[PDB]
Amino acid sequence: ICEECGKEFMDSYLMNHFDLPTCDNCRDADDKHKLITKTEAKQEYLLKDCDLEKREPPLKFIVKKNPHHSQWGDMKLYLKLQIVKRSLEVWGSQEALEEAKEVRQENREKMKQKKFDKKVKELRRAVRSSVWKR
Amino acid sequence: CRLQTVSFEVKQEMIEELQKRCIHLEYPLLAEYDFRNDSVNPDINIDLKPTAVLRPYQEKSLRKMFGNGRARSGVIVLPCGAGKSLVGVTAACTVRKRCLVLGNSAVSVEQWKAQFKMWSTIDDSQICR
DNA sequence: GAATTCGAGCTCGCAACAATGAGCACAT
DNA sequence: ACACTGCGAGCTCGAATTC
Ligand SMILES: [Zn+2]
Repeated sequence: ICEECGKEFMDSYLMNHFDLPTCDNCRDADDKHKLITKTEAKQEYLLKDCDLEKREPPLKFIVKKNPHHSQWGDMKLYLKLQIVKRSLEVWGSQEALEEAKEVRQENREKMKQKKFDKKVKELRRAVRSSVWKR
Repeated sequence: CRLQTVSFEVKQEMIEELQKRCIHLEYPLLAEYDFRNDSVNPDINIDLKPTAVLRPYQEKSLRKMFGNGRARSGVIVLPCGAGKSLVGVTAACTVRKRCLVLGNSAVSVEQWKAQFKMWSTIDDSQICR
């Protein structure tokens, strides 16, 4: 049972890892999807942990070896069409996503400059307190 | 605040102003829960264990709350080192409906769980925080 | 009526995560 | 084809007295 080509098949690379009825003949390696890791689904499409495992339907992942560790731990992989379908479900339209990213991408450079004034107001407080008194 | 036995449905959002005006014209509002027979709520298995013996000043405060076999919304002022929390668990053990405990701090909700496990015989799947 | 001081809570981002040892019970 | 549990940041209140 499929939906893209409608063929009857027992199992494929999909529908046992992501629950998607898609045959393994074409498989669309760079056509319909890619394999996006977990850390790219948090900083690009801006989803918290309450979006990948609590919003119905909860989507699952694939564990694999870490590329630059080889003895340490995991590397989770998600299906790319399942992420951008979830980002449209959590954040209204697609033209609300990047517009929310502009006010977020300025908050780190706001932290970059507000770190540099508390470093001024504290180091100048140590020398102004010695001259104000008498 | 709108929308023998004459009744009219009042609005939930301004139940505070209705209690202000009902005292303002000397026909006050009572909150006597008649909990022995309501037939809507699923009475849970909260039961006071026979280890929490309550002192005679706590037995006098609960006697004024559950007066005629019907619970009453009031304020009980006991000292903190005194049994201020055991009267709370015993009042939840007597109405035996869905309690809801509120505290001021996140440390205070870590204690009410530790008092409901000491004197009330509840599983860990029902004392949620 | 609009500030303060010091406290509280809830959201949420930030940065970087680890995993080292040794033996007798049950079938024809 | 990276990344778990902890933790100070804003934000908004509170009590009581201030400016
Ligand atoms: Zn297909």
